[PDB]
Amino acid sequence: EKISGDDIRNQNVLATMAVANVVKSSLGPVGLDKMLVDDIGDFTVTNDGATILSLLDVQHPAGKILVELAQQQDREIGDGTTSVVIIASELLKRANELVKNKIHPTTIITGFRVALREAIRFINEVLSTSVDTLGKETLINIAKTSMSSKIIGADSDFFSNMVVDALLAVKTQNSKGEIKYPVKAVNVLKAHGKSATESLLVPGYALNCTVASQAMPKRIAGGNVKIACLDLNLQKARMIREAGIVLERVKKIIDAGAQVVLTTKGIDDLCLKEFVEAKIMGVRRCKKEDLRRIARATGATLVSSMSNLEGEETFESSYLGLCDEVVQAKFSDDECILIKGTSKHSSSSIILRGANDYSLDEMERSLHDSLSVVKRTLESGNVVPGGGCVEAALNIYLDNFATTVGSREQLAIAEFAAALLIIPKTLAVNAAKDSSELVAKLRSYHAASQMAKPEDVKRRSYRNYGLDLIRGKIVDEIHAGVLEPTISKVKSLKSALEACVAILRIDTMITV
Amino acid sequence: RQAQISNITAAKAVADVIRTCLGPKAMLKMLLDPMGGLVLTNDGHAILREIDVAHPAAKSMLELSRTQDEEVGDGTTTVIILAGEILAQCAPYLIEKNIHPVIIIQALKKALTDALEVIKQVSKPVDVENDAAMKKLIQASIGTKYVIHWSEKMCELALDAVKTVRKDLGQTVEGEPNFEIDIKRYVRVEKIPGGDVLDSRVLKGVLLNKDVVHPKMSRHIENPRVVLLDCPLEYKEEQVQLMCEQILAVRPTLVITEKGVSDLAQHYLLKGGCSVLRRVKKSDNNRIARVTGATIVNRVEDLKESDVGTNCGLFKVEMIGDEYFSFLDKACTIMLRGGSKDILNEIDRNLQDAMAVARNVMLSPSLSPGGGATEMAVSVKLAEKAKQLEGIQQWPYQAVADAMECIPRTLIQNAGGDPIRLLSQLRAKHAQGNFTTGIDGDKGKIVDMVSYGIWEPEVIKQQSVKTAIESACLLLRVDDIVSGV
Amino acid sequence: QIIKSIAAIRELHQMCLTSMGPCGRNKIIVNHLGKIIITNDAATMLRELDIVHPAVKVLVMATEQQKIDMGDGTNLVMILAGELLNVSEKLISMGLSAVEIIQGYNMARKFTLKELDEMVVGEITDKNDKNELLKMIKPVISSKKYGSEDILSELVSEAVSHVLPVAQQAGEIPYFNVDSIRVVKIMGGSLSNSTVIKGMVFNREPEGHVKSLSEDKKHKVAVFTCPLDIANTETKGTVLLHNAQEMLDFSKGEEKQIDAMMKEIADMGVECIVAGAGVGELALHYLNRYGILVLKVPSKFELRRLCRVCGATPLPRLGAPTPEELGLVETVKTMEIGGDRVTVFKQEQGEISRTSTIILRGATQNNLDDIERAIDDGVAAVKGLMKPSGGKLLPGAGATEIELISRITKYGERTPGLLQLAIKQFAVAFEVVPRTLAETAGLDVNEVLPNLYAAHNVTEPGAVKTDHLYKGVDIDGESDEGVKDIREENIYDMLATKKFAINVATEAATTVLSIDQIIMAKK
Amino acid sequence: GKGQIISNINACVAVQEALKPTLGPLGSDILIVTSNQKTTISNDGATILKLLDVVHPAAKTLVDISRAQDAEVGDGTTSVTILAGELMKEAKPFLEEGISSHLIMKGYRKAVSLAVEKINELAVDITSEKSSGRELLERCARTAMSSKLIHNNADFFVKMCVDAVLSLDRNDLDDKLIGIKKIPGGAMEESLFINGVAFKKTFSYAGFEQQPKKFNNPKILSLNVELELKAEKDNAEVRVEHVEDYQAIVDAEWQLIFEKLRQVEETGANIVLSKLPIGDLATQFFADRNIFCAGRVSADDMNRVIQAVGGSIQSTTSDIKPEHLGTCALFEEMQIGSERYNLFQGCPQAKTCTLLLRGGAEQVIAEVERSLHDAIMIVKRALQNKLIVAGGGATEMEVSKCLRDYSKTIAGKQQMIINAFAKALEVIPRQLCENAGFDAIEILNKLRLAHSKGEKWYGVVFETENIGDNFAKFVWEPALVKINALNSATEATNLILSVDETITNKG
Repeated sequence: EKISGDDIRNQNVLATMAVANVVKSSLGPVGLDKMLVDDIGDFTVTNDGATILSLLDVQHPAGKILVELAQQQDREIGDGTTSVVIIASELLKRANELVKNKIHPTTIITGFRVALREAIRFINEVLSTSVDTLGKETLINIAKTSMSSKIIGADSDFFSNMVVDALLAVKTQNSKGEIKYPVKAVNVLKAHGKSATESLLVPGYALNCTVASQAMPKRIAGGNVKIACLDLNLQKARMIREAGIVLERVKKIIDAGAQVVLTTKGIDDLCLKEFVEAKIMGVRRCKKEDLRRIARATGATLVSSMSNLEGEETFESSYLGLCDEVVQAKFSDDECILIKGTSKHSSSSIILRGANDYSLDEMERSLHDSLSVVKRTLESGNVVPGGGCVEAALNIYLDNFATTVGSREQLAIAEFAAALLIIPKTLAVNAAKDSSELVAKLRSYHAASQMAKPEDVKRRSYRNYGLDLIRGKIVDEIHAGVLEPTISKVKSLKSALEACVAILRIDTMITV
Repeated sequence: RQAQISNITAAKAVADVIRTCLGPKAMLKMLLDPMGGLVLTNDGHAILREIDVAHPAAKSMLELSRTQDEEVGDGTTTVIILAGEILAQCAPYLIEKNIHPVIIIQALKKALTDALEVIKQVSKPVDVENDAAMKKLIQASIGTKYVIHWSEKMCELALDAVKTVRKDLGQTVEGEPNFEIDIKRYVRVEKIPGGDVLDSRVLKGVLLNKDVVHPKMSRHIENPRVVLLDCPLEYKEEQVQLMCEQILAVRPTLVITEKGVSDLAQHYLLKGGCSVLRRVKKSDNNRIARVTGATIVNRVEDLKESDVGTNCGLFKVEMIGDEYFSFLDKACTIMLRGGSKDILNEIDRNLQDAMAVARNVMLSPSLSPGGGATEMAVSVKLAEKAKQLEGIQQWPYQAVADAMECIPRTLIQNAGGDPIRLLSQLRAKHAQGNFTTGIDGDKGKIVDMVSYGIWEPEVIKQQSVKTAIESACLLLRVDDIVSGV
Repeated sequence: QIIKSIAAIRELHQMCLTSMGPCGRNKIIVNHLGKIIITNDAATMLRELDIVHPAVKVLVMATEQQKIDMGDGTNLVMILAGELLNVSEKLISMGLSAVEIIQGYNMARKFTLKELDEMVVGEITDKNDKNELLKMIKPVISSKKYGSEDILSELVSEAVSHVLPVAQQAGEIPYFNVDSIRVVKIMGGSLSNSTVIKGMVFNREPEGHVKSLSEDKKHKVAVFTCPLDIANTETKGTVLLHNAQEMLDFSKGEEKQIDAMMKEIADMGVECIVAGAGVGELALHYLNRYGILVLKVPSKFELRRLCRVCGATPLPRLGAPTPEELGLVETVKTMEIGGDRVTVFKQEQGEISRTSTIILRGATQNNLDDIERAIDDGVAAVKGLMKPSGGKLLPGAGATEIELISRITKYGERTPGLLQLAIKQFAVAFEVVPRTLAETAGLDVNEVLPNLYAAHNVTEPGAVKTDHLYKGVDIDGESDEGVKDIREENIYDMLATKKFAINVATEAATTVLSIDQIIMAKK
Repeated sequence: GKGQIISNINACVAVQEALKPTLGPLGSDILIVTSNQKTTISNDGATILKLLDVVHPAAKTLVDISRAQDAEVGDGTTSVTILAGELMKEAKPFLEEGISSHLIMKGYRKAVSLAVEKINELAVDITSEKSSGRELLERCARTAMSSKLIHNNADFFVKMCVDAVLSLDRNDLDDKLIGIKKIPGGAMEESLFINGVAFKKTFSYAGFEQQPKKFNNPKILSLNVELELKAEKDNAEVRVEHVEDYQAIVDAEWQLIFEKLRQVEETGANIVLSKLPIGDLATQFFADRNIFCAGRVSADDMNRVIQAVGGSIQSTTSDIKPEHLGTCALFEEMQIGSERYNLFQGCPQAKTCTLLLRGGAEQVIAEVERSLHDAIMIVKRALQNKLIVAGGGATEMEVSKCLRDYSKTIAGKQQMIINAFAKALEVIPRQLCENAGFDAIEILNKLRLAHSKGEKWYGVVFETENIGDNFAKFVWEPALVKINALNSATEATNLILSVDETITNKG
């Protein structure tokens, strides 16, 4: 058969809308997940909108582009496939209404490309660098809402400053200005001796071990100290000389200037006696998992067996580490080893406190999902406020920009800016909030704040107001903790625009 | 709203079948198979499994019954009916009242917290160390079965099994383990055909049915040494002894191998004063390493000296049940004897259900009354807290109280009395009098449970309302159903 | 069949859900005569529609019971009795027989009517003051015509106060006739030019040559039933024509006789002659030269109300101007209303009148016609104030409804037996009243309901709530938040209307549940 | 149900869609076939909509507001019906989202309260400032005649249009007082203005060609009964028992007619008007007496003669009183229109006049007849109402502008409702451009540019497509139109949207 004329234009709208109705309920964290049933009879339950579009059967070409649209979003940013489909679905409905107005789709496509180029410059005045890092903390609301489902959420108000203050210290530079936060940092050590009020923040490396010797002092070489991480013990080795094999390695450590010796399998008593006269503190039964992360920060290397070819030695302070000072404070019924002021660390350690070991495991996984959301957004130095502030701000800017043409696209730009109102609309539906109130008041606050902006003179700012669906009130998203990087919003509007253009460019369909 | 109706209809149609399957007086269900067969069993697990399903909500309720079976032995139909009634009471509130579904979900989560608090208030403690008190508890799953005559002997076998793997420890330093118990791997038992139940003993260790290579052997050793290796015994005459010479360096009292043992290796190990076992399965060697600690090592020269043979009671090879056995007595293995294999198969499922009742009592002394007593006791407290709860969630919060009254009303419909008349009378007994007044299955008139204690462990009631909220809220979140791969 | 009968009533129930309230919807009624009318009152809609189904006839016959004895509660009896059958569906599917359901409402009806006497707030002193009538009439104008509530308040209250005489502590002599207050409408103008005058208003034109009388007070009025014509004989007296010579005597004979009859009548001092029948041509010319106002009243109903105002009496004969039967009027003139000049009837500070007429003006006759029906219902609301506890009142706008729910649930736990299920469902059925006002006003239903119960449920050191009993169901239409108190705008329903509407709707709801089967046969 | 409200909205669109091309003087016309088979074509929406008689109840609401628009105002009957239904068309997607229609209806009256105060700010009272008596009527007459075939001949038409309104009282003016009779044939620029009334020259009877065409002061008399002896249709049956009585009865019937004939002869009335045809006996007798008689006079034409000379019609010729007679200044029968037509001229007491038009076809004159009525209504409302506002879309675009800024200052659902109310006001300037053939995409976008620069007087040029000012184009409208239209459209919109059920009783 053959389909041409206005029949294919209305057919693509009904086909795209039927496919878009699946992701309309999954928008936002308050959204509701849906089930995917196949012909075999099995099913699945997930809240990810990207996996739903891949398993969704679409028999029409208008929805097939939306299927491949999620592939371009996952291969670049990797998130936001739900919001991109909703944007592309509304742009088709607004463009379909312009057909009865005798407006040619090429100018509609051109009108969207001109508004897309100016939308990037409009975000520049929106997006900003990291702010409110002195005098307040904007990241305390992220950990409070994420852990609110756990017992730790009650005390998370005091525990929020532990993660925020340590997050500024863990920044580093790997290769050519990456500025990324380490995923394996923030060592976890759980012990319960008392109430959780005693929780303290340790800005350094905390190793769980003992001194094993009461004769030597606990503070030695405050200026500089070298840490030597070893695996094989210094004890007498078996298969008559047997004790002299490990004794030679003891003199190599003393001549290397290592005040602290870390052995995985421990240290014998004969080797410990020689460590007293040399003021070297040995440690027995070290944790092999913590030695790998400490060696990378101190410039050391884990050594399972000490040798080169036919020789045995420390290579003259090669595998040894570097640290400013090592001192052990009284931990109030806890014993560990504090390591701070290394060459390059960009990490820390946090001691968990809870009611029992089951609560310590739940509080351990809570900080994993909490800090992750914080570090993935702050990984990029350019972020924008979320919660609907991106779609609402462009509606005010493109409203006055439509007067620049004043011929045709003025009607298309007005419909393009008004099409972004569908994101906050459907967002409040699953939150049990009225879409005609919070969305209506969302535009009033942004329109009044931009009146005195171009004049470079203002009394009070009162800008950047988003939508808070938990308490149902208008608050600042910067203080609320909802942030998204700019690279995610630029690729979202760019992919959603090209997806709607490919549908509007089809005036004929040949179906065999 | 079409998908929300199908989610409630599918969940109600499945629960409607087992409405007559609840209680000791419960009716019977007859399923029609495409062949000339039929199923007369009233168990909700065997009925709904053989029923063809279409809507995906029916398959979600089937997996809920399989999860409850691994936890508790009884109350399978109680969780399904309770989870299905919640969606039925919220049907007019979701459509006619136009209440947002998340508000109902947030109301069920708030009602779930208050429901667990009411159960803890009406729960009473019991001594877990009394052997005579534990017999009247498990008896609920004993009677009306062939094991009622052996109930005295069945309780001794069930209690000694769960007391072996449990560890009682607590303090403010290392935390509370909350009495971690594994029935599957550790309490797994092997049944021996023939014999009598009276001669069945509870052994702690791994059981082996293989015989001994020589009749004359030491039956007990002060400090035994057990070595576990999968390498067989054969020429890889001095080379056969050379492989055994590396084993005898630690002077083992027991030698276990996976494959057979040659006759040449039996003579070299006979003078060494050790035990030889052959044809031992590989799966049994993994359980021996837990009670012993000997690590399986391929080559005999790599055997470590760290492992020992400690915690081995006796080497006795004495024949039990006309067959040579091997007794190695956080693990145990019970040797059961019965009049036939069909009798042992019935004891199998009955022993697991008997230990599940005794275990739930050990997780906490708090016991809860059954037969609609706890169901009505919570519904009275839900109505009082409803008037004090402000917000739109107050209306869906009252739907839980109507769902709590469906379980006792279900038993009344099968009892023969008026479900409307006996509901208002039983509800007034909880407001004025105590909460211990239930419904009698034999008579059918409202009576006190003090005479015959119906009390059940709280763990059955905990997971009952727990998983019911998670199963009801799961179907309400799906607003669309599509077909595709 | 009972469940199926509720479904047929549910279609009629949804019709009244959009009726009650100022935010409700109006339904267009197209008569079979080719006349399109629209009205808010549902009792008029039931008259134009043919009622057939037996369960529907119960609510229609109960609606006519509300039309008598009061003018309010037409939408109250329909919504209340309709919801009692909806909440009874849960009892039918549960297996409870409809016999005990009827018995449960009878026990709750006696407990409800007894509490209404203790829930009264204020009491009307029957002072008949202009400001006192503004409190009762203002809420009655609401829910029918929007925007005219404040405008028609001063027009209706002033006309009713003129009919009501000055008396106290006297209940023996009846008063307040229904026909004493007439409402007329004239196309053109607006409601701002409408005033309140004491007297009847006639729409007929002054055919006589005298347009208006003098300013002298107490003009005599003569009401003549017999038409103007030569005096004849009561026995036979048929005029016949024979020859042309008698034709000249017929015209000249009636010329002198009619002129002589009007002479002596006009010489008695009466300046106004009211002829209830047709007026001859020769008789009209004689009264115009003597300065006599000729007013024809073909309607016999208008002559009855004139006897109690001016004092004149209709005479079946002609030519007997009895001065004892003549009335008195200070001023009779002709004013132009809406472009047409009509002769009116009024008086100033004398000869107290029990009959008044309201003059209305409007550009659109459609909405202006509904104003007449709204005022007629407002006049009938004055009947609610009587000696047998007529002055009692209760807070309206959903204030009493939700407050009564909390008191009924208290009696449910105190009454043992199976009646607890009927008492609980009886209080839930009152939630349709606040939902009706909240849904028709566009506000969110889920927002308003919890805010109502939070206001009616408070913690006070005592068993009787004191500070605020006045929290109602408010129609906001505002920007953000906040409500109004019932005492602020004085919008409430009288106890006589609420007590009568609930008592009828309770029996009408239990009546439908009594019939489980219908049988139709040839009469 | 909710489907009944949507169905009632689409029912009003079909009636509104027909009235859209009728908006504007250059717009299309609706062709309606009445049940009487009489075909009428006019651009006035009042008479059009009255001929539909739609059974649908919501369509009757548009008829009620159309009668009040024609009565109190008389102009804008097409725009009031389009605006009343446009608010329901834009509110269709609002009801699908779950928004109740009550808040939508309430939001309309919120913008009307700000619109009434806006009309008073845009109303400028000017009379003698920068104008005069003649210059006011002359400049405004050429505007309504623009874009027409009479634009080249409008020089002679304006002079007759100014003297038309000056012949009547300036305090009370009525467009029905000026009559227009279509005369086929002749040039369009040769028409003249007449103070009196003219006749159709229906006389088919012999005796023509003899008559003086100029009278000094003739006496006008109206007779309600016909006078004839032997007509051209009926006859007279005379049957008597005597032979000599045949001619006697024939002569008796001649004397009975001659009786009433000589009674007028004694009165001396030169003009005789009768609604019934006159036989050949009276026309022949009145020829020697120099008495003119006109039979078959129209009822509407004779009623204007009563208000002309101040006389009255009498039944017989006996009791006629002297005040029933009347006299004009001059009586002249010219050849204008390729036919001799008699008419009255110079009546000082005449409360009505007649404006004759000529043309090659009667349908072309009908287009000029309706065009002259538009210029009369402008002058009619310019006298009593002193408030004049800029029309032709000028004021319409200003009302929509200011209401868009008030939505940002009003929180709640009223922001989107008022913004939709101002967007619905764009149908008036759009349809004006779509009717005449102008591009609605470019002009409406180019107009919004300078419209926001602070000048509120920008209109739409009806001659050459472009943005401009109607103040220079001399396009004026009274302030009563904008006030009555917003009140009638809001009441009609709120009445239909408030109807959730359509009840129709048959029988």
